[PDB]
Amino acid sequence: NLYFQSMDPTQFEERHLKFLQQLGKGNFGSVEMCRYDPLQDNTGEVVAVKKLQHSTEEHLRDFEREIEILKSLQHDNIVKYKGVCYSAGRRNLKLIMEYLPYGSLRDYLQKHKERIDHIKLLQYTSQICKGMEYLGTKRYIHRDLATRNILVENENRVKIGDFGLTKVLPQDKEYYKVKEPGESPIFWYAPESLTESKFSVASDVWSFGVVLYELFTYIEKSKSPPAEFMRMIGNDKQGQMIVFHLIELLKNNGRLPRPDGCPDEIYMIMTECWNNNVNQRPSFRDLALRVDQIRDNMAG
Ligand SMILES: C[C@H](Nc1cc(-c2cnn(C)c2)cc(Nc2cnccn2)n1)c1ccc(F)cc1
Repeated sequence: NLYFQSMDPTQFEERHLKFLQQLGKGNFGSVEMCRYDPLQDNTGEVVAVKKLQHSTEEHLRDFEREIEILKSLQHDNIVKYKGVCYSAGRRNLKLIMEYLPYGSLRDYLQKHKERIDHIKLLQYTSQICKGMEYLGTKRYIHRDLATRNILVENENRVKIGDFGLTKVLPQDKEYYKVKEPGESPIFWYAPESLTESKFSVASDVWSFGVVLYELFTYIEKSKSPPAEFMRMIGNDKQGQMIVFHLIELLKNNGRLPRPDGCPDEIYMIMTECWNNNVNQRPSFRDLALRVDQIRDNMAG
């Protein structure tokens, strides 16, 4: 009560944060490109600014937690936190980050195939794994690992880009049980997340297996995880029937197919991530080493 937590409300003053572009509407969030020009000279750093879409009390509280999570992370493959802008005369909150100029990995794969080959896909795979190793050291569970939530800095570097669903493990448990779910990315969820709302490092590994699938499908039309799972379950199914069939399919070893052109060894990594036995999934450290060994064992 007596002394409120630190903040730094002068680092990004709203009057000096200049709009450049709308980047996208995620899920209950909106991201802008802005320039922070404290000298009012038309210069300054370009930044990304994440804002809420629906400013309810619950969302503002969750957003503060998300900001604290991102501020606690410093790693080459995690988007860089810069600060907060307490706009509307210090009656609102906006998250300030570095700006990564190629956008989401999902869109980059679809729009920039001219500059993507398997070597790059393996580099991105390795980088995502390393970002996730780092999250695990903080006991953070991402819960939404998907190419749409990874950002592309340049042809040689990706970073995990959004943390809107990330949770902190309890001190005494190796999973977080989510007890008020919002919208759920079911086609990236491990079976125990679908059936028990349990999220862990191991369920992030399951989702990483879906990310790896995404990379090698080159986000081809009809090849996305939702499209392929719906083809397998039945395209006409709606509502909860989708979830019932997805669970039954996964529990009995139904899986996304090997993408066209995907090496057998890379599909093997996918299938090992997609183990119904949580403890038998590889760690992110195992995966980073294996991927980097594959890369390093190539000629040259
Ligand atoms: C919604 C936002 N969309 C978006 C689009 C583009 C873009 C499009 N086209 N081009 C040439 C660039 C750039 C950025 N950059 C950012 C965003 N947040 C922080 C740092 N950088 N974000 C986003 C996407 C994925 C993700 F994981 C986090 C945010």
